[PDB]
Amino acid sequence: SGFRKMAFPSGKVEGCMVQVTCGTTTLNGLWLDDVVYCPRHVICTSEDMLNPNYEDLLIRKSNHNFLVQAGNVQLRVIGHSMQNCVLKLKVDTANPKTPKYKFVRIQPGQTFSVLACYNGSPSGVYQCAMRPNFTIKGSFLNGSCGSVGFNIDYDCVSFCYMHHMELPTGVHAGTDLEGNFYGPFVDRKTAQAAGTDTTITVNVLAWLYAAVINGDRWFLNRFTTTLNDFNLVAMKYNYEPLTQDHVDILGPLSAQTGIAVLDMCASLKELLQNGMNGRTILGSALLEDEFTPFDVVRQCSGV
Amino acid sequence: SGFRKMAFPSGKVEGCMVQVTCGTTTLNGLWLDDVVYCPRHVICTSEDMLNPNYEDLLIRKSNHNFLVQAGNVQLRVIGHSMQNCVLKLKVDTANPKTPKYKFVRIQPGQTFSVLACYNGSPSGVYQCAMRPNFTIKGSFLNGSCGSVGFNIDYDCVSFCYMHHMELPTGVHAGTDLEGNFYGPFVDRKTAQAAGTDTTITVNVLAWLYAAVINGDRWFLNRFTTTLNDFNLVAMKYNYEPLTQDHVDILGPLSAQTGIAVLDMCASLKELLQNGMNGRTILGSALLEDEFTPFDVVRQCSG
Ligand SMILES: *[C@](O)(C(=O)NCc1ccccc1)[C@H](C[C@@H]1CCNC1=O)NC(=O)[C@H](CC1CC1)n1cccc(NC(=O)OC(C)(C)C)c1=O
Ligand SMILES: *[C@](O)(C(=O)NCc1ccccc1)[C@H](C[C@@H]1CCNC1=O)NC(=O)[C@H](CC1CC1)n1cccc(NC(=O)OC(C)(C)C)c1=O
Repeated sequence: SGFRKMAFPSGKVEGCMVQVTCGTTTLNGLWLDDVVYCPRHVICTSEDMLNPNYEDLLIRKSNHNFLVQAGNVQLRVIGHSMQNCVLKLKVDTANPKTPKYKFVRIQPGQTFSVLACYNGSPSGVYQCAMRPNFTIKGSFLNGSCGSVGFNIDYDCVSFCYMHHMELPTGVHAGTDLEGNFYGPFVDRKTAQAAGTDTTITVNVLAWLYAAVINGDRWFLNRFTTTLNDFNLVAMKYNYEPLTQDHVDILGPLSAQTGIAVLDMCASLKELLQNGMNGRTILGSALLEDEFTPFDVVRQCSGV
Repeated sequence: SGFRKMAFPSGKVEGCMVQVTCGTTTLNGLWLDDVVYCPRHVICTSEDMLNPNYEDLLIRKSNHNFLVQAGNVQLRVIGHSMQNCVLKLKVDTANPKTPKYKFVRIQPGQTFSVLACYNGSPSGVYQCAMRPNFTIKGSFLNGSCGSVGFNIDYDCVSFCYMHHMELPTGVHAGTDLEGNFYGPFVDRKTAQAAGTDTTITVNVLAWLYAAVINGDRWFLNRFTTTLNDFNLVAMKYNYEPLTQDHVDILGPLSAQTGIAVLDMCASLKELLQNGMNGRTILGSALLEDEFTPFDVVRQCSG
């Protein structure tokens, strides 16, 4: 038993991380087969960053201007191509530890593991939700750019995030592995801000389910609410509306505990309205919204 | 920017995980060079247990009774011994993926990463602290036994924990990799009680420095305290004593923030006496005690 924020084992991704230097700029790339993927802003000086003409900056770069290091081995670059905000560097050597992988775009409210790297060396691993405002609550310093976010399903790595930037309020923005930003963000040194965030109602209910499965159950009550009457209180507190698809997605946790979603909703309404009165749920004194229903099932059934 | 509960990358440990089976029981083993380490209770059934005589039960096992699988390769067991509560199984093959490593016994308040495994297959990585009562707050289901805790120093993996058992209210116990339990626990099927836990004071101060490094400053007051006057208040709220050694260990964070340790103690004293009054620190509504000073410096620096 017990319930913890849990990342995927990162070994399959660690074997792909490399360092990419272009003149003065060093950051991280992802080496899969004979291609290294990284943020295109590797070609910029801070001069270029106010309004960078990436197409014109890239014309002035040769294969030779890209230093790619995997451990203590130099990889020779034999081709460069740009796709949206990502640079693809073709190398002579294919990554022999390339795992089975796909590039996917995660939806808001879904979770992934971040492998934070510096100089192409993994430093740490932690779990993030793609927020409704298309930011993540991460931990990234200078050199973290080109760090990736992923899910593992069996032997297959689904790469969903490459790190690009920090925003006021200490949150982070990046692109999918095709180089499209999540949210309205741009890869240049302009003032940008995240929109107002919302709480991911479906994820809070999943976590309440997690609590109950682990025997932390003091917040359960005999009361029930309609979906409409629940959503009246949710909207006031800046929680996403709960849809019938959310109620259906919570079906496995509801069946496993025997607590109906609309019974659980009466707990959550009381917690929103009256707070926790000095008590904790799974060691937290506030409502956690960064576990998906699938994250709870995976951890409580142990795959 | 941002501050997260962070684990070490697990790759170097993933390549060491194997499945150990003795008839009916399967759990995880750690394969380093030509030795597999696993909990000794892999030799029991329900038949035994409640209070098994492990030395006795191990006599009546043979090398061949240990099925060791590394992915879908069978390892040949050519030797076996018990050391405290772990089995060391000698195998015909050295692990090609053995990282540079040590075995260390960690102290209460120290943190480590857990790679939770099922059938020799890693499932997840998370960060833990050795509580003052020598339990950990883990996430471990049936089959998790033999999962290990570790720190990574540069290239070198320090193994500090092997998972053995669950205790009341969802907490966990295990041994070091020499098979000595952390705490007054035994690998018996019998009821055992943890002992009352306390807050790791040096770790709360470390995390208040993390808060200041990351732009959370509201809880700083303009007071200082003596070590003694601080501990008078700490002990009243179930906090570990803060030693001069803890003050000295908070030095680097002190210098990096220009907030003296005893000034930060005066801020914590006020937080214990008056509460947080519904405000958060680094996204938490209570005081977090599972970041060491080392963890704060590591994450804020590289
Ligand atoms: C990323 O580019 C990176 O790591 N680059 C390599 C490098 C940088 C610095 C020194 C050595 C090597 C960084 C990652 C950032 C830095 C701190 N934590 C992070 O997540 N991203 C940027 O610096 C980014 C580049 C832009 C998108 C193309 N950038 C540029 C300018 C400003 C910001 N943000 C910013 O100033 O935000 C506030 C909160 C205002 C400080 C930015 O992210
Ligand atoms: C460990 O043995 C394991 O994972 N392998 C055994 C196994 C069981 C079922 C199927 C396949 C393999 C487990 C790990 C436990 C299970 C639940 N969570 C864990 O972390 N260890 C034990 O079951 C352990 C063995 C004892 C030390 C030698 N054990 C046995 C009996 C009771 C408990 N604890 C217990 O019941 O705790 C209370 C607080 C009473 C609920 C126990 O840990």
